[PDB]
Amino acid sequence: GTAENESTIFNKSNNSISLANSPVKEIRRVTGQVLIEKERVTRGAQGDGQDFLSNNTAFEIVKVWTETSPGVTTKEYKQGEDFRLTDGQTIDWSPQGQEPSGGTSYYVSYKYNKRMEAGKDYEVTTQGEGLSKKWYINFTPSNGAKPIDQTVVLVDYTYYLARKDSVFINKYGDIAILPGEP
Amino acid sequence: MALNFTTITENNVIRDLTTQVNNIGEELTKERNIFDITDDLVYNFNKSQKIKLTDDKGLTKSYGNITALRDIKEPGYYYIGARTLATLLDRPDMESLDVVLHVVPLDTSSKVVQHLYTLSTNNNQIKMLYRFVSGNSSSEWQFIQGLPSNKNAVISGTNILDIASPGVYFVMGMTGGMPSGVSS
Amino acid sequence: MALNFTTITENNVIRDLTTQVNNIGEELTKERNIFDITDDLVYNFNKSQKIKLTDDKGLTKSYGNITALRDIKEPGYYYIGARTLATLLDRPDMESLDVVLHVVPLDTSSKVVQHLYTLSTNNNQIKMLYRFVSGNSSSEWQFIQGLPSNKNAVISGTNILDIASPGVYFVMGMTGGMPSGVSS
Repeated sequence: GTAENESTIFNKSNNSISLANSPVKEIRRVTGQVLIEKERVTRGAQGDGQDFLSNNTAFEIVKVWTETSPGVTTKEYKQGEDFRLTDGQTIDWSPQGQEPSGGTSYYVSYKYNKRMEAGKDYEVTTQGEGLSKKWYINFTPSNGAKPIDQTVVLVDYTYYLARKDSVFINKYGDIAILPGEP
Repeated sequence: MALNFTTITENNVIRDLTTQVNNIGEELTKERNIFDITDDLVYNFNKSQKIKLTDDKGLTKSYGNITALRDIKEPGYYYIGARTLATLLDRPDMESLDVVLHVVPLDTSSKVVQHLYTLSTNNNQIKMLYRFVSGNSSSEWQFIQGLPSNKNAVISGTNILDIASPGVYFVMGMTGGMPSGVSS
Repeated sequence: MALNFTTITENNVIRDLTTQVNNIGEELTKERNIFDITDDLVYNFNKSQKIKLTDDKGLTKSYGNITALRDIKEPGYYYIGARTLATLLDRPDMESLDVVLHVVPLDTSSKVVQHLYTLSTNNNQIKMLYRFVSGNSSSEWQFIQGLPSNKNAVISGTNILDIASPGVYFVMGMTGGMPSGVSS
């Protein structure tokens, strides 16, 4: 069997997410929402221009701002006017509102879906034996990009099917067995 | 080069077999025969450029999956699209534009000098950059300032306090931040 | 490509000798035979880059004994070590470092443009230089001033009167020579 877009809500209190299908042969993908906080962006020289995020699968901008000391917000820019998210790749200052001066540095905070990597963002492990055996995606690596708390993680993977067969005896006494559908 | 040959059969006399063996022996031993021309090819190929600096058309070389511009250590020219450059951990402090990366070889494959050039017709967006790379370490990107047509660059339509690149500019029509009464 | 040949023994007849001559004649006269492929190699080799710009591994080219950087007039990339550079009669007026020399060809082998790059991760030591060379004559080395991360460089831990390169710097923590009460 192939399981695809298998959905589990990730918990910060418990990094380990179970795969539903017990007898996993192998995993094909893992993906989830990641937040990047305080990504330093440098303002391009073209007025009303674009500025490029370090990830191309971004879908929501949380905040755009400048600071005179750590955590003190000097200006926050107001999305819709000021700037917008263009193509999921760029902050776009073509709206009629304010923008940072050219060449200055400002902060962006944004959400993107990551293709998680085995041995880098997550590791895979098992606990039980038999039908109570389970596969887990643990997100154990500390430098690994963990999903946002209380968001969907998707898994795609393959698992062994069972089969159930019927035993018959005919009038000649020959035992015959008919295979079921896997 | 080409051999003249006719297939011999059990009905052909020994003279015919002799004639074809002579045709073979002559084509293989004449002036500038196949052996001589192949020895000339081996000799001249050894003097040639055995590794690619462009592709086979004279366009930029391709590159694999990279996390950073420092992951490109093979010599030659690489076009990098604005969308790919954006995603790199060690991109320069600038707007995302299409660029070309030129990689200069050294004494070892673990070290390089990198040059980067932006691909814009706007004189405020055309830039040249360079750095040294050694394993995972590098210098910062060294920005080089060009005078457009040997003149100071002109800035307008911004607050003067929002200018942040070093150097000498003519400022006019500024939206704010100027001294009292100073228009340009 | 390869000939299928069997050595003719004392047991063999003129039919077997005929078969081996046919095997030779066929391998030499088939479509895309050895003669055609060697003529294709001569044609394609003539279009190729017949002189080296790198070594055969994609590293810098080797150079013979030299007295001056102007003695390297072949095109390509050359690594030069700090101890060697310190002895050359036309070296730039700088700290001795490992460098790469890039040589750009002209209308004759007696003239070149040379670019020189220093091989340091330290932003104060990474430098780009260039010059024109004609026979034994040249311009001086034209030093190109880079801005690290598009910013003025920082100087510290020295006397302000020992700074000897032109340009604009941020100075702090100087060991002496400052005005009274000026720390940076």
